[PDB]
Amino acid sequence: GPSGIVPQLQNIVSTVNLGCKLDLKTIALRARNAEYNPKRFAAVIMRIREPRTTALIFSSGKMVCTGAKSEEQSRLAARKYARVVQKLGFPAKFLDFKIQNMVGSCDVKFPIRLEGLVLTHQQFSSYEPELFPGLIYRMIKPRIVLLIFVSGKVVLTGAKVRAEIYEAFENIYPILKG
DNA sequence: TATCCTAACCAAAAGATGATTTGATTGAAGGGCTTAAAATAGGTGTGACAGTAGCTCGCTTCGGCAG
Repeated sequence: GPSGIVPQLQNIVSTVNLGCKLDLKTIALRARNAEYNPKRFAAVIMRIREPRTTALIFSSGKMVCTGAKSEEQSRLAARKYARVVQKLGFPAKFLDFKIQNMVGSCDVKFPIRLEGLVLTHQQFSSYEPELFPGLIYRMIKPRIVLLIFVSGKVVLTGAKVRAEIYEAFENIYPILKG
């Protein structure tokens, strides 16, 4: 069962369609937090402090946001960006919001011998300290990928909802323990 | 005496014992990646694709007579 350590999400990724054509130069010109360098890439970057997120605009009518601590918070950040775009004069809308990715991390408070983890589970766990100290572990139920380290801390990524990260942690905990 | 030994000591060669200064090492931080995923958005170059690029028979010529 659980050890009292609940995995905590550190990032969310989400996108939404603005539903209208936009001009990147106009956004960069009229907005304070907007960043635009067409010589490098054809998109505008947006930053706000509450939520603590980073997002982008594209002329084809697309918006992406990331950096939030929860999917509801990511939606709030996206809607704030949509409001900013609307008040800048574009006829934007908040259409087809989708959560794309969310990351989590946890710990077990005991060492994990990665040698044992690889030599019992070589079929889906890949271990290669030289380029990456941690052990890389992919899984099917749910479609998640993990990073397991010597200290016992684990990073979880690829989920759409916190339930997936929780159940992934519960699935791996008996493997981590023994 | 004129000098040498070497108790005790001055001057110096050298031999040693410790205190201070400076060359060398490294502790931690400036820093700056990392694979794992997930995503929208994009620009074009270029590199494959293809194409062309030791012995025994047969055959020929130009005179030397024929007609």
